[PDB]
Amino acid sequence: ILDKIFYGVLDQGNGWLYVYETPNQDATYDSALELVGQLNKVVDQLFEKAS
Amino acid sequence: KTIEVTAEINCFMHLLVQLFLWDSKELEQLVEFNRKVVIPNLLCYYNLRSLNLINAKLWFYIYLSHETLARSSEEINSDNQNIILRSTMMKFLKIASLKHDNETKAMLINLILRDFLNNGEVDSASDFISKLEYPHTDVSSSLEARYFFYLSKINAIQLDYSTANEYIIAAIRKAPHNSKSLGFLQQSNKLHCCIQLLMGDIPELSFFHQSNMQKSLLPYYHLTKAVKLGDLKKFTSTITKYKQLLLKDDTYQLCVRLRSNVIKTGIRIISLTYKKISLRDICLKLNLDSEQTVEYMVSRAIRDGVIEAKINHEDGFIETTELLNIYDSEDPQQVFDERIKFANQLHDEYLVS
Amino acid sequence: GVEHLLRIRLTNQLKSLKGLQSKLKDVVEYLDKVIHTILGKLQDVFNLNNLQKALTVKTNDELMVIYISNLVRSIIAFDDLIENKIQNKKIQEQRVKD
Amino acid sequence: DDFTNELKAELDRYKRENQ
Amino acid sequence: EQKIQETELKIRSKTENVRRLEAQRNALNDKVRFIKDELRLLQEPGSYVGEVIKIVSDKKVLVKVQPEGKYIVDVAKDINVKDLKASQRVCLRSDSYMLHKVLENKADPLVSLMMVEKVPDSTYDMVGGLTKQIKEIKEVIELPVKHPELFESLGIAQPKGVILYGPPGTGKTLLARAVA
Amino acid sequence: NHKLSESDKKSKLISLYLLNLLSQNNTTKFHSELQYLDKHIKNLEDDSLLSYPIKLDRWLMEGSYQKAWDLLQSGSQNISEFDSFTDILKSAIRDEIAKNTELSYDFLPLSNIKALLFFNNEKETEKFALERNWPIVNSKVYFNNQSKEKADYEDEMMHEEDQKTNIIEKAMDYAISIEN
Amino acid sequence: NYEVSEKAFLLTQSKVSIEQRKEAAEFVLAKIKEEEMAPYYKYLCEEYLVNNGQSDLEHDEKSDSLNEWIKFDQELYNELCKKNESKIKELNEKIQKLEEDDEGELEQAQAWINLGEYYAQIGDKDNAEKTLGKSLSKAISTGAKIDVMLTIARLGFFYNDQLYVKEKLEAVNSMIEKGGDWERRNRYKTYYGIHCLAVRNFKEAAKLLVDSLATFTSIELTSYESIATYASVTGLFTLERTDLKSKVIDSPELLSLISTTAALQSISSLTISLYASDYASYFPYLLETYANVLIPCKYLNRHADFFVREMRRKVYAQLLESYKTLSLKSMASAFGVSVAFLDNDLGKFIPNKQLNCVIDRVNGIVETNRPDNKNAQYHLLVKQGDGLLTKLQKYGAAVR
Amino acid sequence: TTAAPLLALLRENQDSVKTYALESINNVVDQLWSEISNELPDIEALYDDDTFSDREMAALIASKVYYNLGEYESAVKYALAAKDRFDIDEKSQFVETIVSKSIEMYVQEASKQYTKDEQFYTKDIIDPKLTS
Amino acid sequence: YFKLKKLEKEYELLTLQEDYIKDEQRHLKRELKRAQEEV
Repeated sequence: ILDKIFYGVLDQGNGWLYVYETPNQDATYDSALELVGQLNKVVDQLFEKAS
Repeated sequence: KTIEVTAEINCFMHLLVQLFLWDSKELEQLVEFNRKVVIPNLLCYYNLRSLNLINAKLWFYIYLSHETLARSSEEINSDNQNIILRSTMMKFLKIASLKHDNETKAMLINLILRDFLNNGEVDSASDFISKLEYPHTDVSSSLEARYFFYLSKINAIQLDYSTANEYIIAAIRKAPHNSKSLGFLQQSNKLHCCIQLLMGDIPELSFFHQSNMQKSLLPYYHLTKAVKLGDLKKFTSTITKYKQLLLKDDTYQLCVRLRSNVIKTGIRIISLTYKKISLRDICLKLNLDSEQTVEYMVSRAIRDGVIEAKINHEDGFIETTELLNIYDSEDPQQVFDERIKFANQLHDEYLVS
Repeated sequence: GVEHLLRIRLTNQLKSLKGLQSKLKDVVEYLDKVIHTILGKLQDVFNLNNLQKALTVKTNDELMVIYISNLVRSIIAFDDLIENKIQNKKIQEQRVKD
Repeated sequence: DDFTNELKAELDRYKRENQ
Repeated sequence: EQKIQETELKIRSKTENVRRLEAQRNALNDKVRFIKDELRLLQEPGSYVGEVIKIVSDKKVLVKVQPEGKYIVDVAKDINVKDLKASQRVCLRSDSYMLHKVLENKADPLVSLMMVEKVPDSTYDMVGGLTKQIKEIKEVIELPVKHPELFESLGIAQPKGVILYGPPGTGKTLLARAVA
Repeated sequence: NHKLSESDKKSKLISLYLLNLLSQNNTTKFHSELQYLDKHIKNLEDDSLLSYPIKLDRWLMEGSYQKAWDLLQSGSQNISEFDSFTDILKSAIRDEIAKNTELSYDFLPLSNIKALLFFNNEKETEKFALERNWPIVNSKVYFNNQSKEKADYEDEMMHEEDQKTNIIEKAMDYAISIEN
Repeated sequence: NYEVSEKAFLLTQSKVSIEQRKEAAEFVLAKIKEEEMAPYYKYLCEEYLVNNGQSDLEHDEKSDSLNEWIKFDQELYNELCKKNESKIKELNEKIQKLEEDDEGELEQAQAWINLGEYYAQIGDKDNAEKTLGKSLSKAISTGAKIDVMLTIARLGFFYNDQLYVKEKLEAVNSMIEKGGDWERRNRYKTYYGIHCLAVRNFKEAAKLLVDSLATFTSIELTSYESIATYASVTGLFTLERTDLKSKVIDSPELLSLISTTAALQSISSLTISLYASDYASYFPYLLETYANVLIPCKYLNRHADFFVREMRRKVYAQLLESYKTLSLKSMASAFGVSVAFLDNDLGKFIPNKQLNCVIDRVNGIVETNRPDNKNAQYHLLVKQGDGLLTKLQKYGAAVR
Repeated sequence: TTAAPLLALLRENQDSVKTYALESINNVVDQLWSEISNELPDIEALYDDDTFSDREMAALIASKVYYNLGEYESAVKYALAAKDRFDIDEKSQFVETIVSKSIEMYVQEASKQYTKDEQFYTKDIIDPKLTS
Repeated sequence: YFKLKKLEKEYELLTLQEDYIKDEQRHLKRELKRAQEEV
């Protein structure tokens, strides 16, 4: 589970394996984060030149 | 003749100006004479178009001394002198037309607004602002910030944390150079920090560290920590220490206002995320804060919207919601509308220039 | 040559209501006549605003991501606009000097 | 702080001998 | 009297608007005209590329033109012939036979082969083992070129040639580039 | 500022005036009055009389209803002319306390609610539970936190349909900002 | 250069173990009065006055060392001066003759390199820099850059400067040529690790520092031991446990290193701990490591409880994901921590968005929710959009 | 700076009580106006009585306040009704400004009215007050 | 009042030019689109 090949969990409180897997969505935290980083740099460069 | 007359009128504005700050003969003594030049033989000469041939400085310097009270400490204890000045400036605001005299209209608003804020009603504010709203092309950046600052402080008293936030943030933009990055910046910054605390919580203290006077910053840090960590005991003891601060700033009112929030912040840190959270832990904490209102406080919190919960006192249990993975649909709707607005305004600024 | 001689949403929606209105007229006329294919069709349509309601709720969460995307896009464009103002600025300053 | 980690160390050590 | 002032005022609001709006109208108007100018422009038969053989004093330049034979042309009235020079690649009008522009001159490596290398990249820091050579090479080449005045003052002559003899390809060709 | 026509009944009128101002439920007026006083520090703290209304105002905000109620019942001033305000103030608190309770509890005993509202007669509690429109089962009050549609208006809330429509109009605002 | 700087740092940052301060003070004393370095000796003496462990003697009583001399002293001005006379006199005659003759363009640079030795050694910053920078302007060999690169380094450790050291580090690196060259890279790699651990992004540090191509020492740009311990330690803190079993116990360099020293408790004990997934083992080891390696270090002292808090979070976290309905009574008793510690620092973690732990503190039971959800991404996406947005209002404040 | 003693008396009844305040308030409207604006509904209430015939003096104070707010059409009307206290030869900042607006209003009305009629100023179609 | 009339003449010219410019920008823009297609 730590390697994350199949998403289950272990239930120590009763001694079962329980379905952790119903999935996430990718590529939307990631998409934004990239766009943001480039943009801040591009603004900074241009500002030095202007002034 | 035109040239000669203008030259005199300018000459007088310099002469009075030079004759204050660094060349006066005592500011209080001089007030009479300033009042004498304005009221006869000056407004009478102007054709209601002056913006630059009268200046904030004359009214600012005269009024500043009446509020200093250590180079004055009155000359009548009936309070005739200062009341009359407030009337005379209020009368001037009629005289600054609703189509002309636009920069001079705004300077009057700042002075009048201060005197009500120190000690008066601040719902007297309401008229001045409506009157102020007309096309302007001539009101300077310094005056704007001053406007914003008085306006925020009033709205803060009235309990609108949001309005005062937008205005206060706007204030510290534009004006600050090197002559407005001085004492004015310090007043503004105090209010800007406070406002964030009351509405919610204040950003990190890292930024503020290098952008302001350090002497101020240490007392502000002390005040913010107590609120954020949430302990009541911290907040009082801290409030006691920086009495002198809150008095200078004219923010003794904080003590009443911040208190409710502190007690709220102390429940909030505690993440009541499990299906039931036991009552005992929350009673245990509250006892130090509150000696008779342990049940009332947990109730108060739920009504406010701090936590969605159920209590039974029979079964002595709190059942609650997950205070972690909140922020879902329509939270983007609010962000999406607001962020587009911000974008349109900046595009507009590109077109103008 | 057709052009040589001669030199969205609101329309789409208006034309649709126009349709509904016409469908209604035909039905009122049929009702007068009565007191077949058409009926079968009307029932079917109905079965298949109401049924769509629940699904539009799912669409909104995906649309909200798209609006957040818009927000970013304006900022990228804004970057090119800003650049244009600087270039202009340099030229303007040089012009004054000479 | 430096102090905290120690206070905590000592608390842990006291539990541990009784663990 | 007041009425008169307000109107005076309305004038001041109006001009700023015309000015902002007027300037944009010029820019956009200019963009229509510009396209128009290009549309006309494009109906030329084009220019020939030619090579300057030599400038003369007569206001003519002898041009070996590449699509066609060789021509004597009369240069433009906008330049002299001492504003030109030989070995320039030029644009000559097919219509009016005037050197409308000069491009750049023919680059120094030419013929069957020959390589000229501006800014040599080699240095004594790029090859080592040259402690024996460094004092020797410095006097033979560097000291005459860099100080002519010394050689002259001494009355030592500048060497006519140097011969280098050694095991091949070790960094003989490389040393030459370094000193350069 | 004026010092020469001062009295001690002054202290009692201004405090009666703060409280009168409180029962009406205006925070801004309250604060405004405190500012008006000759100094912030001197007046608010020094006067015994002034202390009662500030303290009541802090706890009403805080959630500490029980301390504030208790303080008015036991009070010195209660005998005098805080007596007048006690009946208004009691109804205002009890109303707030009933709403906190409505939210917080799914169920609670009738005996408990009679004591929180600051009654000790069974019957009154049945009348108040009914006023508030709560079902009661035997030994217990049940709570319904009971919303309705509206509470005045302010669109972005639907005079005639669609937040999607509010998006289309605000889209015309940013789609006009593109084309031209 | 580095051992001097290192032991002055060690010396002042001492409050435990006698032989550490004693031995430190002796080496500093021996070297700093041989060397023309007055101004750091001064700084040392300023920084280490009214401290415990004093080896200063001018009024003190707080001394626990067996050496009674590390005070700023007047002997200094006889050892320093006869050396300073000799060096100024030699170098003056030398610069004058070389520059007159005009032999080569590479003797000239050797003549200005001699003033950058002189000048970093006395401790001038701006004189050392612009004397050497001449060589770079008269670039005709890549050597000129190597002297530029070495000098920023020496000065850097002495002052303990991040910012103009970063600036000069970047400017000289990026310049004309760039290259994979060994000791330009060794120096660039440690120094980037220093700064980014300082900013507290921490991942960026990790990307260059953990990775090393230097299996032997760089003497005065760092000791082999020193870099190596620092790479393993950042390794542990800021990288995953999937990363750890990949690279941070399975790189062949680490293997020759763990051979002879495992007192680093991070090339052995904590790495093993992390792999095995324990928390009965872990927390004891961390404290022992904090004292033995972080606090002697010049770089990892400044990151204190943050370093602690995130590592205890990472270990709790790898446990929290693996299990679900989880018995906090059982954990709190016997995975090597106290009960009171476990609750309050778990609760300290939770609001910051550092665990999706579903707690009830006193009912003894914890459950788990997924660590990412749509909400979590939306909240942080919103964070970055208003970050971006504010800077453009700033651009349009000064310009416009 | 308070109008409150004077403003308080308007809320009490007896014609004497109303008279005592009015005349105090009249002198200092221009000066004291911020406070006086909030008591505006009450001041209109004096005006709407016609058993209490110091209606015109209410009206005059009220006009000043209406100007400062920016309801010019409303001020002009009250200024007319004030009658023997609206004097145009006094020529203050008050008097000059509402006079301006008054000519403005007749002119506007006089456009519309000329197209309809050719005698209107001699008649009761438009305001005699305006005309006077 | 006679004065005012003098000021109206100058005002009236400005209003007429100002409105005319708006109409012009809009025609120019269409013509710009078509002509680019023509070149």
